[PDB]
Amino acid sequence: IQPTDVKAAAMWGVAAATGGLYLIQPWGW
Amino acid sequence: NEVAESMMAFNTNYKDTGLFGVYAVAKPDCLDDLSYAIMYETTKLAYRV
Amino acid sequence: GGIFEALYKVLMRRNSVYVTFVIAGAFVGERAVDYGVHKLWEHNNVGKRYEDISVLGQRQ
Amino acid sequence: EAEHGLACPSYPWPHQGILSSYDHASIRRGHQVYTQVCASCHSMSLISYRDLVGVAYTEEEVKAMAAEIEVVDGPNDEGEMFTRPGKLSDRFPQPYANEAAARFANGGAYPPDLSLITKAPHNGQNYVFALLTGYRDPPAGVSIREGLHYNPYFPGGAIAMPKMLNDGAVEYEDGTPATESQMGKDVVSFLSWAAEPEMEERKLMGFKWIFVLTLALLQAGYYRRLRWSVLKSRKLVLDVVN
Amino acid sequence: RDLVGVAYTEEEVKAMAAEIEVVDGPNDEGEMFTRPGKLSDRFPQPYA
Amino acid sequence: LPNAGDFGGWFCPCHGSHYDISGRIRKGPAPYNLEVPTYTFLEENKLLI
Amino acid sequence: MRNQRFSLLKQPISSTLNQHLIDYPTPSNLSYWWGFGSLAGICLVIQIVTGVFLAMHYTPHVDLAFNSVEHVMRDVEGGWLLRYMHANGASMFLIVVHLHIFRGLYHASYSSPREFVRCLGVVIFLLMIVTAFTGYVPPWGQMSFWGATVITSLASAIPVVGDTIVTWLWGGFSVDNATLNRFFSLHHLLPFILVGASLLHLAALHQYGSNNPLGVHSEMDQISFYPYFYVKDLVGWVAFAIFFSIWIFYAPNVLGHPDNYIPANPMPTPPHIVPEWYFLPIHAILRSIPDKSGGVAAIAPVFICLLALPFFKSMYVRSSSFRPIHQGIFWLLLADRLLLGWIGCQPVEAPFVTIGQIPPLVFFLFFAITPIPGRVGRGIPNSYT
Amino acid sequence: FFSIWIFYAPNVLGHPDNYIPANPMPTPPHIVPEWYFLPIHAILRSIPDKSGGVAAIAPVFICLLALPFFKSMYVRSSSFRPIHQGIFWLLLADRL
Amino acid sequence: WGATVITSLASAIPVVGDTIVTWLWGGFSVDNATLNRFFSLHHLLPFI
Amino acid sequence: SLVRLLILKFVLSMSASKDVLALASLEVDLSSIEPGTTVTVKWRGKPVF
Amino acid sequence: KGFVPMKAVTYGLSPFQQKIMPGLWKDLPTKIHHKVSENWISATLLLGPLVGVYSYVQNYQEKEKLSHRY
Amino acid sequence: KGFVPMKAVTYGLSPFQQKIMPGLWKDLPTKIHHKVSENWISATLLLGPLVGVYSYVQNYQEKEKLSHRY
Ligand SMILES: CCCCCCCCCCCCCCCCCC(=O)OC[C@H](COP(=O)(O)OCCN)OC(=O)CCCCCCCCCCCCCCCCC
Ligand code: HEC
Ligand code: HEM
Ligand code: HEM
Ligand SMILES: COC(=O)N(OC)c1ccccc1COc1ccn(-c2ccc(Cl)cc2)n1
Ligand SMILES: COC(=O)N(OC)c1ccccc1COc1ccn(-c2ccc(Cl)cc2)n1
Repeated sequence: IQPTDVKAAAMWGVAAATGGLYLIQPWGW
Repeated sequence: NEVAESMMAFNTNYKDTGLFGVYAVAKPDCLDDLSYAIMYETTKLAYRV
Repeated sequence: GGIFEALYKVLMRRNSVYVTFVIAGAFVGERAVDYGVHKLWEHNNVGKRYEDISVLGQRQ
Repeated sequence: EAEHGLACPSYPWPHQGILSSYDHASIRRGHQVYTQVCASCHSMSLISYRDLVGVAYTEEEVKAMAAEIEVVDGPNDEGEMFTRPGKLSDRFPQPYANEAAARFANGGAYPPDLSLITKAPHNGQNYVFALLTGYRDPPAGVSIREGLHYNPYFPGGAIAMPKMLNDGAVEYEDGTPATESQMGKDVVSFLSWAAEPEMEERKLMGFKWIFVLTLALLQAGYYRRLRWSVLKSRKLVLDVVN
Repeated sequence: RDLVGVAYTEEEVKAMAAEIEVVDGPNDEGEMFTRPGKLSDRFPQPYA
Repeated sequence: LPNAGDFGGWFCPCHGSHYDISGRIRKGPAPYNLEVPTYTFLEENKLLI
Repeated sequence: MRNQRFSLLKQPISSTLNQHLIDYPTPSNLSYWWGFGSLAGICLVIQIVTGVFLAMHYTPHVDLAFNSVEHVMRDVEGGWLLRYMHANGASMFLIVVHLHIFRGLYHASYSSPREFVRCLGVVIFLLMIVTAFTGYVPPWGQMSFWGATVITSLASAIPVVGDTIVTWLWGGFSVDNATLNRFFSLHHLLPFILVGASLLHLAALHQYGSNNPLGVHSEMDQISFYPYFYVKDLVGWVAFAIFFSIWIFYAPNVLGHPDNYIPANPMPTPPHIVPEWYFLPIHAILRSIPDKSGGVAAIAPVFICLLALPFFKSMYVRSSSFRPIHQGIFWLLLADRLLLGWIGCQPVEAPFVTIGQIPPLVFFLFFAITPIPGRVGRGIPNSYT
Repeated sequence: FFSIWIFYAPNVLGHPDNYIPANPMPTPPHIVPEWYFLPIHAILRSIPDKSGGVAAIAPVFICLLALPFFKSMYVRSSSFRPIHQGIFWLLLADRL
Repeated sequence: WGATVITSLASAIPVVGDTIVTWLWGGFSVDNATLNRFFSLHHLLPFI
Repeated sequence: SLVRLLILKFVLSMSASKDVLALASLEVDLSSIEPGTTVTVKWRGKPVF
Repeated sequence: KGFVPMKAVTYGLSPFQQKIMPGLWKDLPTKIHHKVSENWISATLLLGPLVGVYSYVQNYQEKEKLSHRY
Repeated sequence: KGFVPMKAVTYGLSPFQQKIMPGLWKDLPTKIHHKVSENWISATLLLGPLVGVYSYVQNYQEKEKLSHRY
């Protein structure tokens, strides 16, 4: 409801990591 | 916000089909904020109850 | 036609696999097209590369 | 009619095409025509020694080609100049000391810089080929000065450069017969690379993005005709006749 | 030319500046030479 | 800067690195020691960079 | 206001973007000729972004300027893309604006109540010409020197002051390092004036809205900008980027001159001094007068008869769809601006001295035979009835 | 006030070391910025760790950006607030 | 010696920070690549 | 992918040029001094302590 | 500023009930004949004075070239 | 946005019926005493910690200078 709001909302945190290394490959860190 | 004169939700059943919706009566300068509120709360039933 | 409901069945009913698919699908597609341009190139030009120089090692 | 020159024909160069590359064994041979026939009076001065590595020569061959020249180096602790053998970072050497000493050894005329000479005239690859292999005998009624030669492709008809590509002027290290037309074709492929050293990184990036952009054009014409279909098919009754 | 009107007359600077040799650009043979100084020249350098 | 510091070492008044002459830091935020490259003699005193 | 909140796009932080870029009412029959105005605002942003990165590697000095442009082409990562996007991108910015202007002449978009929209755009066309000319000098080749000499000396034919004008513009007695350094400072500044004059030119159109292909009062059939004219403007930004990519990757030197690859020498003259293709029509009018002070005085009536089109009145029909005679004069003026561009790259000799004197006359007979249909045409409803 | 800095004292607010041309082999004896960067230069050199020095400049611009989001204060002006008024003059003595 | 003290202060950021400073500098030190890009950004930032 | 190509091409041109990387490794000499003193000599763009 | 009082009846379908693409290659012979039998005096006014001037210049330059030859 | 309904009566004179300048040097002894007997705890909080810190530094530096002298 409100759990499914965040249980969705933290995988856009991760859709954004599939995206955050998609072009830059930030390497050393 | 006084954006209508009256509002009513309906639900009709038939042998094979049906109809589910909302009926409203309003003044011609309120139709944007009324249509936002109707569609916002019907779609919220699929997300957050 | 049954693959069309089944592919919408699983992934995009929300923004889960939408702003992640389009990113990760931008990669497999960019590597599928960079591979085909890089093999149509070395098939139109045989005998013209740098490693096809017969006297390469030997200047002296 | 001899005021702009004669018009040169069109030759099928091996790097002309939408997916065609340089012949790298012909760039290798054309650097040898340059360094033995041409570098005595012409400069390049934009090309370094490190720019041939991976194009026509190995890094070990350039570290022994560059160490055969003496290059001026900066002041020592006593405040004097000296000379040193060349390195990978150095530019191609200059035949003269300035433009004034270059006209004096050539009858007043200046021999230009050749690092961009295929881009600097119109039709610049078919012009350098047809000029070097184009020294003819003058027609009936034309006289030339002393120290000037008749080339019909030069604008004016009288050039201050003598004919320099004669048969067998270079010993090719790969068993190619060094004919006049062979050395002329090989030195233009070297000079084409020197003006445009980016042409292969450029034709490969342009095939990837014209193809990818004609897919986004098919998506955007569907997206347009889908949002406009409720308007383009609606029915309307109005009450008016004429 | 910066001392003219400050401490010296223009005739005195045209005889102060002509006592030094200044390097000038290439001739038609492509060589350097020296010339006496002018009003446009800078003060001379002691070292190289 | 040489010829100063809490030892006589390499005084750096940039943000306050007080070295010792050995090169390893005494008091300051320099996160490493100084870089150590490779060099040895030929015969006598010239050791090559 | 309302008592509690609603759609967030109707909040004060995003009202100016909502009512002018999303909900703005648009005529429903606009064609693809109404698409070249947002295309010209993308071409201006490309020139600003590409030029800011080009200026991190350029040196404005006569001993160092030609060799800084070859250093970008050869030693900077992707630097040949940064130059070819900027040199060919100034040709795309002029193709798009030239097709913009000829839309407004066919459908008579300068008419009432839209006179201030026309006059703010004649100022924009003047700032574009000065910016492209002043920026063609920084590469410092043989055509960057002998083109700045031919144009800046043309102010030496203005009466008594004249010769004090040219030596103040030059900073000396010729084109030299004082001129190359001040042409660089003005070239970073003038694109940012061009930005503020384009936002002002759009506030004048959002006071009355847009014209339409029929020319009529259109407030009874209007839709919103999003999504309808956004998705058909997006078809135009992708068809443009294909056409722009055949000029960067497959023909990057077709639209230039070879003489700008020779470093600048003030002792010899090139055999033929020709400008870029988009300055060729005003270059043929400027060389058509056999007096020089009457040549500067034929360029200023080009920008006077442009600025004085929307102030003739009696014309109630706007669109050329319903006007069969003025429609045939439009296609006969377009054939004249393409013939004046051909003449401007030819030698000054026979026969191009007669064929270059009649089209400057035909070009000025377009702006005098417009208002006479503003008199003969208003007696049509009393005759054809 | 601006004309007593152009005509009668044009070099008081600068450093003399910027009249020596740049030499990367020697270091100047004291490296000091312009007067208007001196307060953040003293916070940056106050931490004896360097990575904690960059991390003391970013909380200067975080506690500035997060002043207007504390709420319960109905009196605004320091004319009617005698205790917060004395803290204002005690912060100004600290930035100087 | 003020552009050296400040731009090297980004070399204490975790382990992408040694790639930050040599991208800001354009090389291994403050030099002509750094003076040329500091001039281009300085004409731009007053208009923002 | 088009936003991917453009942003990387603008940010990578600021990194380091091919002529800067060609001057990054070489061999130079020093002279002699007495125990406990200081003299420096240059290598690429910085000293050797 | 934007109000015209009106009276009309409109009907409309849904986007996902129609055929989006096939209305492009529908009657392309009929579509081509309509555009060129209605815009043939606007191209005779655009290309006409350009083909006729290029013919004059090429004839002028081919008679002063054959008059300079000996 | 800007309306408060109100009830008041105002009277006003003309600018060219009054004395513009002389109300500056009117009672300057009385004006000075009002400002300094009401703002003397805001200057004891601004100059106080600065005079007391400058006294500490000059005393610290005058006792490590006389301890290094032989
Ligand atoms: C106890 C606080 C904890 C510390 C502060 C938070 C952490 C510090 C990080 C700094 C950034 C602050 C971000 C907070 C901004 C939004 C906070 C906010 O909305 O406050 C709510 C306030 C009243 O809230 P109310 O409408 O009554 O409903 C709440 C009932 N549950 O209504 C509002 O204030 C919203 C209306 C004004 C907002 C307009 C924008 C103000 C600036 C916010 C952006 C932050 C600064 C970034 C720079 C902005 C410019 C680019
Ligand atoms: C005898 C010394 C000498 C030799 C060797 C030499 N050149 Fe030249 N070159 C000149 C001179 C002098 C000119 C100037 C001609 C003129 O100004 O008319 C010139 C001009 C040229 C030009 C310019 C033609 C033009 O239209 O401007 C080209 C291209 C050229 N040389 C190429 C070459 C090539 C390729 C070679 C190697 C086969 C070569 N040169 C060898 C002296 C030389
Ligand atoms: C802030 C904005 C801009 C900056 C900083 C800028 C910067 C530069 C620089 C540094 C050059 C020289 C490098 C080179 O020759 O390629 C140049 C050239 C040039 N600029 Fe710009 N530019 C800007 C905007 C524009 C605009 C808006 C236009 C056109 C309307 C324009 C037109 C040109 C042209 C035509 C050249 C000549 C390039 C050539 O032919 O080689 N510039 N610009
Ligand atoms: C930097 C250059 C320019 C920009 C960014 C620009 C921008 C725009 C935009 C976005 C529109 C609305 C969209 C459209 O109608 O296509 C418009 C309309 C218009 N513009 Fe431009 N423009 C520029 C140059 C010019 C020039 C040079 C002229 C005329 C000499 C001009 C005159 C007009 C006119 C008359 C309209 C009328 C709108 C209509 O007919 O409905 N603009 N402009
Ligand atoms: C991109 O620039 C060129 O092509 N340039 O300039 C180096 C060039 C090169 C060679 C020959 C001529 C020119 C210039 O041609 C023209 C023709 C008319 N104007 C003009 C310029 C400014 C103003 Cl206010 C008014 C009229 N300029
Ligand atoms: C006018 O400039 C000077 O006085 N400069 O710079 C050459 C100088 C000269 C000598 C020593 C130090 C500086 C710089 O001092 C400071 C202190 C803090 N910042 C700073 C700068 C940028 C950012 Cl984002 C954040 C903090 N800079």
